[PDB]
Amino acid sequence: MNLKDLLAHRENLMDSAKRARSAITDDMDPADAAQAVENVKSIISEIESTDEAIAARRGVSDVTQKLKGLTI
Repeated sequence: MNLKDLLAHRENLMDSAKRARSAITDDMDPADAAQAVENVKSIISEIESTDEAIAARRGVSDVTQKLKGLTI
């Protein structure tokens, strides 16, 4: 995917991590609550990793454009 897609993707992950943690109300069963927390930690792990993809994409064109400008 391209940058615009990566940003939408990141925001979807953040959105779904939030619907997921909202669902963990303290009237839920301990077993389910523990599983649900496991699922949120996993989605957040993917958010972090997408953040890196975004940083890499932004950085690479920042860098290329600067290399170019330092040539000679």
